[PDB]
Amino acid sequence: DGDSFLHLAIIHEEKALTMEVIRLAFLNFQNNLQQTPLHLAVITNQPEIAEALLGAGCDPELRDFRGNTPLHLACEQGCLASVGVLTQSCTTPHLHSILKATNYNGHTCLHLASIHGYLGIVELLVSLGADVNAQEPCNGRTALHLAVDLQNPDLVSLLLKCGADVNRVTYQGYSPYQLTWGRPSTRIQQQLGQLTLENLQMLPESEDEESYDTE
Amino acid sequence: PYVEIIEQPKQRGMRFRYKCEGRSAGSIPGERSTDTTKTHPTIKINGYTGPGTVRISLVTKDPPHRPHPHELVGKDCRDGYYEADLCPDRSIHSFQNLGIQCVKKRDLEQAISQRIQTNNNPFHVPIEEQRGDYDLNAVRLCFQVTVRDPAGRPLLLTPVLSHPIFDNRATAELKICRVNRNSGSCLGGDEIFLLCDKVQKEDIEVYFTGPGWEARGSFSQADVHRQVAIVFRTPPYADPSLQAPVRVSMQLRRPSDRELSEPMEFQYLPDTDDRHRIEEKR
Amino acid sequence: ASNLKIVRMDRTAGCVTGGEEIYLLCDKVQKDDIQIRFYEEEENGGVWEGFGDFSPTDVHRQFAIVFKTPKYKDVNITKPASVFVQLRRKSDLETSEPKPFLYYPEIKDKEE
Repeated sequence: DGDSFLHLAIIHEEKALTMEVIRLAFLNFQNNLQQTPLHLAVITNQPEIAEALLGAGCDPELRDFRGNTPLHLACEQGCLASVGVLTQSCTTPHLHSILKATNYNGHTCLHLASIHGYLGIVELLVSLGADVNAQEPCNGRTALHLAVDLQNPDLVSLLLKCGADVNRVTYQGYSPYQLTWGRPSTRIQQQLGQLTLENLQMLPESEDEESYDTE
Repeated sequence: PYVEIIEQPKQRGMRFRYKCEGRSAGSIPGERSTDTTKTHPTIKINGYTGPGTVRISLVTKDPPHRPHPHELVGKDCRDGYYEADLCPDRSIHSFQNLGIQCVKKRDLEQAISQRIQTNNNPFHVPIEEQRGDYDLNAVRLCFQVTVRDPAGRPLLLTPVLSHPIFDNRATAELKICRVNRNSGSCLGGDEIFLLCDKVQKEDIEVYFTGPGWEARGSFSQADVHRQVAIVFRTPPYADPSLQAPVRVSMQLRRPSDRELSEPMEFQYLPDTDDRHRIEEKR
Repeated sequence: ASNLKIVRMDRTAGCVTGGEEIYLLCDKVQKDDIQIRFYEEEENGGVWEGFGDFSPTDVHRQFAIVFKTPKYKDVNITKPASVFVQLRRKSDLETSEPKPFLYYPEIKDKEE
């Protein structure tokens, strides 16, 4: 923990103490976990401290040992307040910016919020410019593929009204609907079957000792 | 104005039997059937509700869906298929009774005779589109639903095919070869790649047994990669506030026969230090 | 028959030090005619080439490979670097489509 003149102050809920006001290039490094003070603001769930971005905190990577930016942390923890504060910070409108940033697992802020069913964070994100159809690198799943895997019906109807392409496949060439087979939720295979392309609905049938989807 | 199967039948597990022995005793289970909970082949009509009929015949697995020599048996069944009135009060129609009676190749030339006799050919294919290659290993149920025209004509809806249902193979040896992960959070949700010998995707699962505990790994039939690998997520352990790691058993389980592979140790753990990117005890 | 595609990878990121194991699902491959090639375009036009350490016995039933990431061209970079990974047949040198992989530094690697 290569703590800075703020971690301790941060971890410890303090006033100006945990908010030294200055106002070699004033900055805040990160511990052995690669956490910048701002990450602690989110983890610790104290928006105000984050509210005080002050010197543009880590504007490029600003990541952790898992590859998360503060906003990523806010989205998997589910703190609406932080998503709210960490969003005004005029940097995300840039290129590559957070709304498109991914941790070492290729997860977007949208992905993390979908994984934990935070329907409200998912909505705010897409509203601010997140690609509801962004794909994750392991298998190319979109948040809609994950909602089906997570068997979250509330989540899937919400990705539908946000623009999620019911079609669009995985590296294995499967639509979110093709992932319902073998799972419980009839409600999920009902709100997707209809929408999904006719030939993106059934599963491959033992073809030529392999059986690929083709894409 | 269409029929959609809401509950496909269980594919693997059921053994096609012959008439000589007897009729049967058990019917085609639904896809979502567990060794304790029962379900059945269920359909649902759209844009319509009221009087009508439903015909259910057998047909091949392969594209040229020719009638099949096997003959559904049980109630409301005759000549080889099923046919009964449609309850007018509901739009969902389940079949709690249906049996696949198989024909002996020595008399398969007779079964097909009758098929065209009673002209039981849902997709009506020509007599030249009825070759001699009959995959007696499988079959598919065909749903011929009939109703009324918005006027008066008896509207015959499009025949909907179910997932092929297969016969008795047994016997294979479930073997887990490699597992990229044998440890994860007690809150479950960990993705695990498991390499195994050949398995069938409609008849396989990852059975996590403990002392007085038992759960299943979460994954879709599509997560079974070419019969030799399975990508799934771990179920939550009994104790979600675990303070000390706990070893648990993890194995392959074939539902149709309860067969289980050799157990592989799996160690649940608490979220302790990871659950908050480490903080306590600074 | 044996097309070349990377279907699913249990990890798409790794430390520059290499040695980290990774499970990879794919279309039919022959165990003795396949490799996993890591690579990145360079300033001078050439490419950094790195390979996954595995033996034919690691190729599971023709559709999977348990392998170990190679060491990155520079294990002491301060910011992660994106490269590409891909399969390649030895017999004809055809490759699967270039897939993004992220090598990250190790703030906790050696000395204390």
